[PDB]
Amino acid sequence: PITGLVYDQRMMLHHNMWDSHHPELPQRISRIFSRHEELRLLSRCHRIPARLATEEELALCHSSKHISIIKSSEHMKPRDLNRLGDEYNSIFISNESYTCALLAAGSCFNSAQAILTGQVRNAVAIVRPPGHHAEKDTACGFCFFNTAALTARYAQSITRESLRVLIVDWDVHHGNGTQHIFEEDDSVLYISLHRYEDGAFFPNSEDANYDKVGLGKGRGYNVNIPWNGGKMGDPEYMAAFHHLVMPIAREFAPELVLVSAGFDAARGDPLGGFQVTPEGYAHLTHQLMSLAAGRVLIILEGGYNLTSISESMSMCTSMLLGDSPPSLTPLKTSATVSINNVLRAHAPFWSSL
Ligand SMILES: O=C(NO)c1ccc(Cn2ccc3ccc(C(=O)NO)cc32)cc1
Ligand SMILES: [K+]
Ligand SMILES: [K+]
Ligand SMILES: [Zn+2]
Repeated sequence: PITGLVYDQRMMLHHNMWDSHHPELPQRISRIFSRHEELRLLSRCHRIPARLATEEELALCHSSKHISIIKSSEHMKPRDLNRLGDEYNSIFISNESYTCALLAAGSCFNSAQAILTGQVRNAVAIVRPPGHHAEKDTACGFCFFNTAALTARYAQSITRESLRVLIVDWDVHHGNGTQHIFEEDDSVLYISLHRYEDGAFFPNSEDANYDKVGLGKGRGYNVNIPWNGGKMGDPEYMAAFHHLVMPIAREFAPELVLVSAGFDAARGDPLGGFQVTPEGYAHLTHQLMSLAAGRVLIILEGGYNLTSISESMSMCTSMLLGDSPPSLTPLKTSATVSINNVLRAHAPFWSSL
């Protein structure tokens, strides 16, 4: 029962040349890593080396044109970096962004390999920039390549094509890119919880609604749990896991679990407006560990309150390491509406609901 950890300070180099206080801060990963050290979690883990993803690996999910353009930013002048970033929705680019994105994805590849070859049982990836908004052909929402999506396809490439991967995305935002890459796929189950507000919360698309259940062979294998009209917290996320995430996950029977673990639904995050506690995140993690013979990889996505993300992700690693889940209640009626809309939408596909 070994827990793996990947972290590389070089991922700090990606930065916003025109706003040094932009919330997607280099110090997000350094503060998380320092907290793991202070709580003596880092020393209990097997340290997994970071590496660069290759261009061929990026092609598992991304087009050659998208790869080529982000790769070209390594040599761009500031004016061109500013212009290129402005072509995307909510993106800033520095000369180091491309290599930092490659390191984020390659770090998760080595961790997935460590889990699947049996070097470790589960692992945590402290990485940036994030991934789950990136699409096959575009960058978006602070994301250049879809790290989680690439890790599922990489895991299949070193095992078998039909390896069953569950991606649970508990970042407060919908992972539009992850949904789209796998929308027609029945080997990768995508389950996202996210603030939605009738499509008015970023990324501002009705793609995130409960009635997007997948396409073709992928019908049933895309589960959107959208939140409306309420500051949601531990009881809503616990209830969503009880009624939706875990029954569906168990019937899918994943062989590997990836968590797109944004912590911008955490109490104290200005971008999320929610109040999931560190104890709540620990309970979510502990529930996922009952799947896939414990093969769970926790991947940092969003999360912008430096203290909140450090405490929340540390609680997740503590659960992975086997520590007892900490001690933690009527739901907002809006959350009941949301959960029951997902249940009605997915009853045709999941007999255990
Ligand atoms: O993925 C993320 N975090 O993990 C993420 C990605 C992109 C953005 C874009 N963005 C940046 C400032 C800002 C303000 C308001 C809205 C808004 O309200 N739109 O409706 C959006 C905004 C935010 C968060
Ligand atoms: K999400
Ligand atoms: K899918
Ligand atoms: Zn987010």
